[PDB]
Amino acid sequence: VLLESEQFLTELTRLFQKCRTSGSVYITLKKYDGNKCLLRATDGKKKISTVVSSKEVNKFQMAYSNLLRANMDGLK
Amino acid sequence: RFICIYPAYLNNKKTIAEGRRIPISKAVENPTATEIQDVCSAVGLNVFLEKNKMYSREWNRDVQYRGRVRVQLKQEDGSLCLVQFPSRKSVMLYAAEMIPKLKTRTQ
Amino acid sequence: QTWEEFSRAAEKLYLADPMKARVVLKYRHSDGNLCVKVTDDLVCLVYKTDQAQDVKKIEKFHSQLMRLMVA
Amino acid sequence: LGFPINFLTLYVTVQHKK
Amino acid sequence: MFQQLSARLQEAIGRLRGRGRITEEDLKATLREIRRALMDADVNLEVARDFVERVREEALGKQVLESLTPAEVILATVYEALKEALGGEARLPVLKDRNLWFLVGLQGSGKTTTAAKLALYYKGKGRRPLLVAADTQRPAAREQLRLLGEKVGVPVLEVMDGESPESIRRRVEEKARLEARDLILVDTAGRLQIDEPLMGELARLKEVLGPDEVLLVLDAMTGQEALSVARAFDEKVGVTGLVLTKLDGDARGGAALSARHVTGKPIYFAGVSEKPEGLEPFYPERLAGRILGM
Amino acid sequence: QFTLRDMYEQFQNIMKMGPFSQILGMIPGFGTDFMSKGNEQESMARLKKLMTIMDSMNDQELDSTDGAKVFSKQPGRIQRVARGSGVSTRDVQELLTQYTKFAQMVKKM
RNA sequence: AUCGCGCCUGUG
RNA sequence: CGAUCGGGUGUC
RNA sequence: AAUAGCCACUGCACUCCAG
RNA sequence: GUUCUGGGCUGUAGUGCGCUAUGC
RNA sequence: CCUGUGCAACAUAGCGAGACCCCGUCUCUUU
RNA sequence: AGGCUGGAGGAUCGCUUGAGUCCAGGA
RNA sequence: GACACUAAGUUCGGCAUCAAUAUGGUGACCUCCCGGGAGCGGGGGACCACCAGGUUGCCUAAGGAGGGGUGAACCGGCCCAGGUCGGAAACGGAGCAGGUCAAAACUCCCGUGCUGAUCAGUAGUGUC
RNA sequence: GGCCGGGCGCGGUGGCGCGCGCCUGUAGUCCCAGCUACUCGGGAGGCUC
Repeated sequence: VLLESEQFLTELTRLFQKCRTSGSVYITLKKYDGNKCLLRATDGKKKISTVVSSKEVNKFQMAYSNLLRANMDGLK
Repeated sequence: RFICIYPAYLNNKKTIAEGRRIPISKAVENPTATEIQDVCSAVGLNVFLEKNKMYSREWNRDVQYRGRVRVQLKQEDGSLCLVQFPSRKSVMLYAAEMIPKLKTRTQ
Repeated sequence: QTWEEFSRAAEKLYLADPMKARVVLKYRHSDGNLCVKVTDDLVCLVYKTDQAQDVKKIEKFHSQLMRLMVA
Repeated sequence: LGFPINFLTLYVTVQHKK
Repeated sequence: MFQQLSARLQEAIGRLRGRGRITEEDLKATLREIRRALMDADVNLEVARDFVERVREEALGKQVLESLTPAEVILATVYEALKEALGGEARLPVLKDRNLWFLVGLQGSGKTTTAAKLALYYKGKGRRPLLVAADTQRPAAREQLRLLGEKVGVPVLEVMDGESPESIRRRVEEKARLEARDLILVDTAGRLQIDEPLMGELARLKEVLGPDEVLLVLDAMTGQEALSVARAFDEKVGVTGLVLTKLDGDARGGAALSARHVTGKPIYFAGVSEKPEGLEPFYPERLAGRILGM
Repeated sequence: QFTLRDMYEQFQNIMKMGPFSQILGMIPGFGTDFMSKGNEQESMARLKKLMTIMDSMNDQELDSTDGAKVFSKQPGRIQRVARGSGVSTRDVQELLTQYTKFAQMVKKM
């Protein structure tokens, strides 16, 4: 599934929340064309992706960065 | 002129220097001037007792130890009173022999 | 070192051909461990961590790689 | 002093006959 | 010694003991007896009166009338009076380094005899006496002392006929020096009666010789006369002491008991025999008690 | 403490002042008839005889605190003293008794 | 006792 | 178990 | 036949490394 | 089961006339 | 010095043959 | 739908990164 | 040079030191006489102890007849005041105290014989 | 008419669809429980001959 800038972030937050007890949360980044990058997230059951362009990278990265840092507090 | 007879003369308990005049063998225990006179007067000898005189060599002063006896040998003319008594020695000896016979001693 | 070196190699692949390589990032909360990987299906360069102090740099290396893809 | 001393001296001489 | 007065003063006193308590009247009778005995013993009437009066007062003072035995009180009082009368405390010439004494008195006094007695007495006391026959007129007098000294073993220096006092002094001083004499006895001329010329010569001698003592020898059997002479000798020559001789023949004792008051001179010695040893110091206490049998 | 030598010495002083004797009779306070008669010559001859007896004694006996005691324990000594002084045994015991009475009163003095 | 006491020598 | 051994000095 | 230095070989203690 | 070879003065002993020098 | 059997509860490394799959080109008219 | 080329999103087989892992044995 | 052995030196200690003789003494004791009125005067024998200086035994490893002391209440000897005894006396005797000592006894210090220890380290000899 | 993911292990059912865990892709998947002897359930999108 391909979502819009926002949507993707909320679905993503869930993936972490729907895996806090078990399972792995994947995310792959990639340069995309056929300027933009392809962003994908999967918990193994549900898939989600979005397309980030230079026009929104600052605004998106602001929230995306907080999201990754907050949801990933569980290591040593 | 009578002669002198001190008991020391007849004392067998006295040495020579102490006044003994006769051999110890004939001397006597402790002759008393009295006894001396008593035996001399009883032989026919003229004699008198000088009760208080004391012999110069007699340190003691008691009685049994003092007195003197005087006997007449010769007579004013010269004859001896008793032929058997020439010398003094004669009397001393005669006395030394007769005293140990006096009843008062044989007692 | 390991991380500082690692990033170099990765940013080497991204530049060599920024159209054939990609970058995976596997977060396994339970077992508790993070894992970054940049491959070109002909060069598996991967980095795993469990310590907490390592999230920040891993996330930044991610945010950056994205910026070179959108620049 | 003169009494006893002299009287004892006196009493002694008389009593001792020699 | 004074048996006469003794036996006399005895009946008087012994006449009170067995009585038991006595009256003043009986005391006066006794005192009269006592007073008569003294007079009869040739005691100076004055001395005799004083004696009994003294005994009276002393007796009363001793509470005689109030005594179960007065005879004894009267004895003690009478003994005290006799003792005092005789001179009291015994005295004797005080000897110094060297002594020079004069012997004076009339003839037949016992003077010369006493002279040898003194030399002999002090010879036995550790002295070295020198006798000197001071009669410058009679050789027979010096001869009597020459013999005596020869008898007591005491040297004798006889003055010459009419020798001067200075000559006698020189001679006597030299002899004493050469013979070591410490006691020098000077027997002066003895005469029957006081001879004024002699007294003059004795005064001069006394001046030239300077005697330490001047003993006057008085014959006790001469009674009170010996006291009138003692005064004469004291006034004409000067007396320092007395010597009562012939006391053994003295049955009364008047002179002895009167010398104190009459002459005022002390009796140093008493003559008790004609022998050179017949001398002894005068003992008032002795005679007092002797006279009473004390 | 009155020894026998002490008694000996007192006897010497008493004999010495005997002559002297004239002056003593010339001093009051001695009552009536002081020294009359006449037993002063015989009395002194007595002291002299006692002195001759003590002349036969020795230093131990003379300086002993109790000279009478020294003769009670050794009666042989009494015999010697008597021999030397020409006196009898009784005479020495008499002197000893007199010394005893003399010493008693001296401490009572 | 270094009781073969110690030291030096020479055998180019 | 290192050669010769002799010589000189200090000569106990 | 004196002293010092050089090294090489063998044995012992008996060592370490390599083949 | 006491020493296959090489190197390391670690120490000691033996052998090599072995060579050089002896306060120029 | 020689020999020896294994290389986890991915956690060789490289090369070759090439076990979903993904991109590009050509054909769907050819005796 | 077919054919060809490339890859590299958990390797089946074979070979070897200047003798990989020095654990065991050669008394 | 360092040690040994003999001779030997210093010092403080220890143990031990005859016998029998002549002559002369002193003392004690005994025994005979003469004289005498006593105290005694006179004369002859015997024994014992001690002393002075003198021998020798055939004596011990040494052993000299050395020099003091004390002498005792008495109990060694002398001289013995006093007193005592004999004596008319002259005197004489016994004799304490006191003094004293060739000659009772007892004791030291000498010397002389062995002998521990000490100190010296010389004299010689010997060894290594 | 073909395709819209692949791999290993465990589980489920006679079997299919299917459930859980881990691994790993593309420009390119969602929904539902069903099928009833069956190598065979149903609906909606997109791509391509």
